[PDB]
This record gives sequence, structure tokens and C-alpha cells, in this order.
Amino acid sequence: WVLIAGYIIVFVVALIGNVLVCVAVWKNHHMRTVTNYFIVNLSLADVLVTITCLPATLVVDITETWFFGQSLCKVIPYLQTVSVSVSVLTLSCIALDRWYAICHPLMFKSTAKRARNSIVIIWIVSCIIMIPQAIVMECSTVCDERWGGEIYPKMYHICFFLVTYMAPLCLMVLAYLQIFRKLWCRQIIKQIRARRKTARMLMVVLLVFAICYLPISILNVLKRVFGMFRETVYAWFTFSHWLVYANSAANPIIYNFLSGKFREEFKAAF
Amino acid sequence: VQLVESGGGLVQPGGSRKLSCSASGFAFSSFGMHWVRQAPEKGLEWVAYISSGSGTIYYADTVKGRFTISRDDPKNTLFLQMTSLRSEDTAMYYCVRSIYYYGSSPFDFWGQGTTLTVSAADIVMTQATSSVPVTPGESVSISCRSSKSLLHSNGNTYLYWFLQRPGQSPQLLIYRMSNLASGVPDRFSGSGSGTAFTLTISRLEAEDVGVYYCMQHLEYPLTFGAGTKLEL
Amino acid sequence: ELDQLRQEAEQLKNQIRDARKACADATLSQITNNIDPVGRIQMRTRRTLRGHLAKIYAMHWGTDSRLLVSASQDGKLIIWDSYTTNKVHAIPLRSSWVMTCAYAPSGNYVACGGLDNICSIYNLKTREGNVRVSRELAGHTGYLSCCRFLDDNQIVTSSGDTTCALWDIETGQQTTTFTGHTGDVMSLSLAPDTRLFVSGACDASAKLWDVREGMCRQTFTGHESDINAICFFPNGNAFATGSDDATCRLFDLRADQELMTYSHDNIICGITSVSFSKSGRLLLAGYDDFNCNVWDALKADRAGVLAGHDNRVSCLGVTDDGMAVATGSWDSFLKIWN
Amino acid sequence: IAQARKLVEQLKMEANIDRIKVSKAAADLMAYCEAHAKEDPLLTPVPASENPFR
Amino acid sequence: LSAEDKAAVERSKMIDRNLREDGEKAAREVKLLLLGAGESGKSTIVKQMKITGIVETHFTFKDLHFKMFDVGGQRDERKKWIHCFEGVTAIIFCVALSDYDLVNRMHESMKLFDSICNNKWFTDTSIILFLNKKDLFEEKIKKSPLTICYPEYAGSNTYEEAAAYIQCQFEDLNKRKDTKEIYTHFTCSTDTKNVQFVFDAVTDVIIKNNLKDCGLF
Ligand SMILES: COC(=O)N1CCC[C@H](NS(C)(=O)=O)[C@@H]1CO[C@H]1CC[C@@H](c2ccccc2)CC1
Repeated sequence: WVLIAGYIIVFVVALIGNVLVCVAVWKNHHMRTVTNYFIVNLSLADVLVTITCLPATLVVDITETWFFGQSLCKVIPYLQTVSVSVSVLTLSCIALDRWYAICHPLMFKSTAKRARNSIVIIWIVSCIIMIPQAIVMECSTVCDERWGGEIYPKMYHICFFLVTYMAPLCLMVLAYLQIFRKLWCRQIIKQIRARRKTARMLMVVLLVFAICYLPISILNVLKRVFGMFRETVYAWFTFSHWLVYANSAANPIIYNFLSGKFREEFKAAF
Repeated sequence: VQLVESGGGLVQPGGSRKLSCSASGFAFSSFGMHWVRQAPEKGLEWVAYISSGSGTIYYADTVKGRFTISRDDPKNTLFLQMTSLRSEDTAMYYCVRSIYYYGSSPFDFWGQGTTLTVSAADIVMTQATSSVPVTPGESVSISCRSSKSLLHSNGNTYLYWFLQRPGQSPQLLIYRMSNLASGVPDRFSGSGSGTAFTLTISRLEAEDVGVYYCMQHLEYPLTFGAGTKLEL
Repeated sequence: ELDQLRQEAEQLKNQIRDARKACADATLSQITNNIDPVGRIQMRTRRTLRGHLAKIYAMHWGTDSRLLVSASQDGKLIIWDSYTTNKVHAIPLRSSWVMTCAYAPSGNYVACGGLDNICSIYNLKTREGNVRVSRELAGHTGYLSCCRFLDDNQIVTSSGDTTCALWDIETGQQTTTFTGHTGDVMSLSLAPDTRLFVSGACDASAKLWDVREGMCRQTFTGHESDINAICFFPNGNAFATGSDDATCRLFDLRADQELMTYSHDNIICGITSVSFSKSGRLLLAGYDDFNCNVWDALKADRAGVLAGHDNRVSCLGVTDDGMAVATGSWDSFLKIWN
Repeated sequence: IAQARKLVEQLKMEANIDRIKVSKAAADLMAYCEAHAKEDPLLTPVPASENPFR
Repeated sequence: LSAEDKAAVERSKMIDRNLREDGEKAAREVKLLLLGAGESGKSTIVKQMKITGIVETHFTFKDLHFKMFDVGGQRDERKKWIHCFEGVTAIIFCVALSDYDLVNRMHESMKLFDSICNNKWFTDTSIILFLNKKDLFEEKIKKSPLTICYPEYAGSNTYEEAAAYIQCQFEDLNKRKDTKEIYTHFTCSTDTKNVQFVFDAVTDVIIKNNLKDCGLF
């Protein structure tokens, strides 16, 4: 029965964290840094996903019955999945930006123009690279996917898995592995402690993202690509969605409230 | 500052030609440039305009599309490629400098011109008189009656007065109806009000005889006046 | 003798002090109590001119009160058209370290100094398009803190070598060097008739010179620290000096003594600029608490606060016609208030 | 040395200066503020019609 | 509406683009402030690194544009113009290490270092200090012990121990620790190594700044 309580607490925590981050980065004149553009875009996508998908997944997996109209089911899944995709792509872009700002600092490829360009490109590619989820939706009593074949959905969902988990996770792993290598070797007591704190921060980010988006990725790439799938299915989907929303709630805290600079700025900004 | 123009020949009607304006002395990159033609007997007439950096280009309604105007700052040149030359383009073309900033002096410098013979919604601005008898020393006045009031909402009343001495390139006398281009004697004065303007010359000298052209700059095309020729 | 000369100077200074004290029957506060206060005056940010990409350390309104030149440390000084926010010129600087700015009364020239110790005078109304350096006045042993234009031909500069100079621009050589200060001359201000100016230095004193012959006509003390800025009461017979001890005073030339002081307990931060309204009633003051407090230069009671800047306000200027006040701060944004 | 002579001379010429009572200077400042009070846009907010900034 | 003010706005936008490009290409240049202590071989290191008021020794190294600001030739209240140098990527320093017996001179140098390493303006800019005249310092210490310049010294009067002591004392003056690590070098090798040290220390400073802004320390 604790699933509902977990969902509600995750909902409230995600909203409060996202709104706090948005106000802090928009009502403060010292938070216009280039990386803060990526952070605020991440928080925007995070609030959007936690407000759109969460109630929909909760109602569709607890009642096993769609509670909206045909057009509503045609539109809401697209917003759901594009929000998740843009969130993950923003995490990947943050990792790449950190790689540039740490591993390759002397070429200074961390300009605000580049941040805006990256935000725009990820937004449009997320809206485009996976547009079929908007049209292929069909309504029955739960509305689901309707395909004119098996190979086409197989290819589409394997590509979706590549773009949502495999590619972002590989990019993040490479970026943070090289960043940690540089911070561990390129130094020629307090410095060692700071380096290990940074390693802890990077490991926290990387492992949280990798673990949180793993169950859903595997479930989608085995249910659709391999055609699997139901007692355990409902529980697994509920738990997976809950941990995705836990990741969504943690992103504000994981990226902003765990950094001394942002913590001090927020404390002095309120 | 100097503008030297070339590319004038006996073009067969309906043909094509290119006109080059080479600029020396001034920072040609920052200066917008106009091309302004003049028929052998008629008065001036606007042709084309390029802003600084080629951000904006305008053409007169009678040469729209036919004439393409471009510029190259690194070579410091202004090109006008003109095609399908009807008999109405047998005009000498001037290359006019112009810089647009608060308190600037647009149209200040005019090129030397290139004789160019071709084988066989606007704001009309009238000149009350075209020829007057002028004594060397008696003050005179010239009237320019516009159609649409040129007193813009922000105080500026865009109306320029140019002087063209015989066998020379016209030079800017007054801009915005009450000013003086650098190097112009104070004898010239501008006055009036929106839709009716006056240029007064006090203690006229023998170096002022010529044709005085009235222009507006409120909106393109910049229809010139008919010219009020003075005589001795 | 050195000792007898020193004690004679000390007793002469004591005579100065007692004579000026005896000529003070009622302070300005008592006389100005009767007149009603200016109340609270709220002036919004009509314009926010945002072109600089670094700190801005000085500006100066044009005579027409429409063009303002503002100099930043990014190597540029920009001539803003305050009415429409347009920039009419973006003059680069030979040395990006600029700590002053001036816009000639006729509007033809501008001047900027800085750490280079050279006051570069640029010509704007040139028949070439680009702004050309008319002159590079040199001869100061230290940085230039404030340079003001007397005419299109004479410019008075204040440097960190404890001296002021009156450069004749045409010949580009000092025509009169004002000595007498014992510290960096941090700020300068001309009279409405430009017949005599004042200079405020780091020795905690403001000196009234007279450009005609170049001698300190008067010396004013009272400040406990530096004097970061000065301006005149438009009357031309009283001047108000900022300071680094969070206090701007009001001296008068005729009575040759301090009249009153504008200190409020919850301010502990040094001034950076001071200016008057065209009527001289309300006194602007650019505090480096990121805002400028509009005082009332008859009763000392603060009349408002133009708190709209993210960083320290380093330059301030009230238009010649009094229609607006422009404040420029180290955040690279200078705002017009009205 | 010579600088001391210059300092004493400048102090001397500063001492021999006409000095008016603070009452007169304060009254003059008050009168100047009053006479030009109506012509200070900052002090008296002029109507937005006659305000070049808007 | 905007009869020819359109052209004025176009000019404004053009010069705004120029300003933005200038700012972008100036942000990719590391600005260093060279203080020194006066007669501390500042000219020597300036010439080696190159390969009136203040002289800007703009130069380049490995596609990195260094702008070195030498304010030594300016005698006035330092605190009044020092705040102009916020954001300088590094604050080079020079110490006439051979000037331990000169007069005390190194004591004035220490006072200057303490003053400039604890200014409220430079609470984050790292200091890259060179102890010039290493060879001359070795000869001088061989001639006379180091106790003359430091009565508290207790150690071998050799190059290694004395250099270590001076380096430790100069790293001990920065009260605002844990926020500005200072890199100490011995600029006496007459080879293209001092500029290399400046480069590989400025890269470290940039990395530290980036990971501070990125939220990693
Ligand atoms: C079975 O789940 C799905 O694959 N969904 C996607 C289509 C809408 C569906 N919404 S629903 C069941 O109809 O309420 C559902 C829920 O998607 C939201 C948004 C996208 C997220 C994601 C999914 C795969 C890979 C990476 C991220 C998961 C949460």
C-alpha cells in the first residue's frame, strides 16, 4: 500500500525542488552561468515530466483503465516521452559540457551561445526523433500502441532505447570517466579531499542516472522489441515509474543542492 | 574623402552593365551608400541604397529587380549591376555617402558621376519656381512644398537641401531642414514647417549660383525635388 | 627654522579654523527645518543601456542631455543615445584600463584616461566616419582619476600623482599644473562658469583652485577618509563631496566651511559618485551597496533609493536639463532614472 | 624646505579671504533651491507627456 | 515610425555584434597581473616569457593568448586602482631571492605579498610567484648565512634548505587559504621553461575555476 505514499512524496518533492531551482536561477542575477542554462532546462523538463507522466502512469497502472479521451491519449504520451527524452538528453549535454570545461579547458567551448544551441537541438531532436509515438497511438479499456507490422515497431523501439538510455549513458560514462581520470592524474591533503569529493559527486550523478533509467529501458526493449507481455508486470512497471520519478526529484538536489557554490548562492538568495 | 566611379558606356538598349564606385579616405565599411541617377536634363532621382554591412537594401520602384546593388568592404567598392537598360536610364549616376546616427550628416559626400548613355505611395515634392534672377549680393529664398508632412513624430523633420553648381557633383547644404553641412558657409539657412519648407540665402555670392534640389528622407524611395536653378 | 616654520603653520591653521568657526551662527539644518521636506520620490528605470561586457567606471551626459559616453574596462567606451538606447559610437581604447570619461561641451570631442596615465582625446565629428584620436595628452606621473572638458581646446585632468593639470589640447602640453595636494586626486568638478574648479583627493580634503592662475583658492577638511567624488551645487558657490567613510558633505565656497553632512547609521560603505538635481535641492549619491541614495541637500533626510543595480554603482550623472539621472555600475549595465 | 615656504605662503593667502556668516550662505542656498524648485523634473515629476523618457 | 531611425538601429546592432565578438575573443585570453617587488628581475622574466603607466605584454603560447599587465611602474595608493584587476586569471609575483641581505628588502617584499594576497578583491585569484636570481641567491648564501634576513632560521645554510624555507614562508603569508593555491617557481633557468610553468599553472587555474563554476568543488 506504500506505493501511493511513495508516489505522492516523490511528486511533492519533485515539484518543490524544481520550483526552487527555477526561481533561484531566474530571480538571481549571479546564476546566469552557461552551465546554469543547462541546469534550468533540466529543471524545466523535470517539472514538466513529473507533472505530466506521473498522474497518467499512476492512473493507467493502478486502475488498468484509461481515464481520458481519444485525443488526450493521442497527445499525452508524446508529451510524456518527449519530456523524458529531453531530460535525459540534457543530462548528456551537461556531461559533455563538463567534459569540455574540465578535460579540454583551453579551447573554451563552453559559451552561452553553445548552451542555447545545444538546448534547441536537443529539444527539436527529442520532439522529432521519436515523433511516431504521437501518431501510432491507438485507443481501445486502456489505449495502447497499434502498428501495421512487427519489424517497424521493433526498429522504432530499439532506436528509442538507443537514444534514451544507451547513447546518453555511454556519453555520460565516457565524459565522467575522462573527467575523473584527469582529476586523479593531472595534479602536477586538502586537494586530495576535494578531488575525492568531486569523484563522489560524479559517481553519484552517473550511478543515479544509470540505475534509475535501467529498469524502464530494459522493460520497453524486452516487451516491444522481443514482444514479451501479468501479476508481476504491474508491480515492476509501478516500481520502475516510481524510481524514474525519484530520479526526476533527485536531479535538482543531485546537481544543485549538493554543490557548495549553488548551495551558498541559494542560501544568500533567500 | 573621395569617391571615383567608372563603368559608363554606350550600352545597347536591353543590355547589361556594371557600375563601380571606389571609395578612398573614409571608413567605407561603416558608411551606407546610395546610388542616385540624374537624367541629362531632368533633376536628380533616387536609384538604390545599401546600409552598413549590406544588412538592408532598397531600390526605387522604377528599377526594382532590374538593378542589383552590392558592396565589398575589403576591396572598398560599391557595385551596381544593371540589366535590361531601357532608354529611360540614359542618366549620369552619382555615388552618395551616408552615415545614419543621431546628429549625423547623411548624403554629405557625392561622387563625381559617370556619364552613361543608352541608345534608343511616394512623396511628391514640388518646387514653386525653377528659374529665378539673382543679383550677386541680394538675399534670395527657395520654397519646397511637400505632400506628406515630413515632421516625424520624434521632432526630426527629414528634409535635405542639396546644391549642384554647373558642371559639378551636387553637395549637401542642409539636413533636417535646419542644420549646416561641415564646410558650408553660414549664409544658408533652413526654415518652415511640415509640408512647406524654405531655404534662405543671405548675401549671395557668385559661388552659390546653381541648382538647389529638395529631398526628403522620411521613407524610401527618397523622392528628390525638381530643382530651382539660380542665374546671374 | 624648520620647527618654527612648522609651529607657525600650525598656529596659522588654528587661526583659519577659529576664524571660520566664529563665522558660523546657525547651521544649515536649523535654517532649513522650516521648509517642508521633499517627501519620498520614486523614480523608475526608464532605460537600461546594456552594451558593455565588463565593469563601467565613468560616464558623462552630453550638453544636449541626450548622448552619454560610458567607459568600461573591456577596452571600449560607448556613446549611448539615451532616448532610444542606440549606440552611436563604440570607440576602442589603446589601453583597456580606463577610469574616467568626459564628453566635450560642444559635443565634438570625448576624452578618457585611466591607468595608462594618458588622457586620450577622441574626435567624433570627423569627415571620415571612424572616431580618430585627436590627441594623447601625457605628462602625468600616475593614473588619471577624472578628466573634465573646459572647452573644445582646454581639458582639466586629475591624476594620482597628487596634482591636477590644465592641458591645452591643441599643443598637447600642460599650461598650468595645480599642486598642493598630498594624495591621489580622486575626483574633479568644474564650475558652471568654468572659471574655477575643485578637486577631491585621498588626503581627506577638497581644494578650490582657480584655472586662470592655478592656485588653491581654498581648502576644505572634515572628511575622515578619501574623497571619491565631488560635484557642485548648480549655483556654483557650494560643492558636495563623497568619501570612502560612507558620508557625503556639503561645503560652501562663500563661507568657506562645511555646511552639513549626509550620514545615515545603517550605511558603512564608501561613496563613488555624487551629483545634484538641476534645482540643486535633491542630491544624488552613488553608494557601493549596489544602490544610490537620493538625499535632500537642505535637511539631510534621505528622499529615496534607486536600488536597481546588481553591482557597485561606480559612475553617476544628472542630465544638464535635470530630466534624468544615469547610474552606471560594475555589472556592465547603466540605467537611466526619471 | 622650499615646499614649507610654499605651504606657509598658500596658508597665508588663504587666511586673508573675505568670510561671510553661514547664515547668509544657507539663506542663499535655500533661496536658489526655492527659485528653481518648479524647474527640477526629478524633484517635481513632470507629466509623462512632457517626459522624453517613457 | 522610425523613418531613418531604422538605419540608426541597424548601426547600433552592427556595433553591438562587433562588441559581442570582441568580448567573445577577449574571454578566450588569460589575463595575468605581474606585481613583482621592484628591482626583482621583472624585466628579465618578461623578456623570457615573451620568447609611463602600465605596460601590457600581450603574447601567445600554445594557442593560448596571455595578456600580462605590469603595474610596477606606478607609485600611488595601490588600493585605489587595484580593484580594476578583479578577474585576472592569475597574479604573477616576483621575489629578488638574492635580495635577502639588500637594504630587509625581502621583508618589504613579504609585506607587499601579504597586502596583495589578502586584498578583498583577490580573495580567489591564485598567485604564481617566481623566486628570481636562484644562482645569485646560492652564491650570496654561500658567502653569508641566511640568518641575517631571518633570525628565526634554524637549518643548513645551503641552497636547498634556504630555498625551501623562503618558499614555505611565502606560502605561509596567504591567510585566505583553501581558496587560492599559489604556485611557487624558481625562475633562474635561462631556458623556455618559465613560460611553460606559467602555462601549465594557468591551465590548472582555469580547470579549478571551471569545476568550481560547474559545481564540482
Ligand atoms: C511502457 O511505458 C512506456 O514506454 N511509455 C512511453 C509512452 C507513454 C506511456 N504512458 S502511459 C503507460 O500510457 O501512461 C509510457 C510512460 O512513458 C513515460 C515517459 C517516457 C519514459 C521512458 C520510457 C522508455 C524509455 C525511457 C523513458 C517512461 C515514462
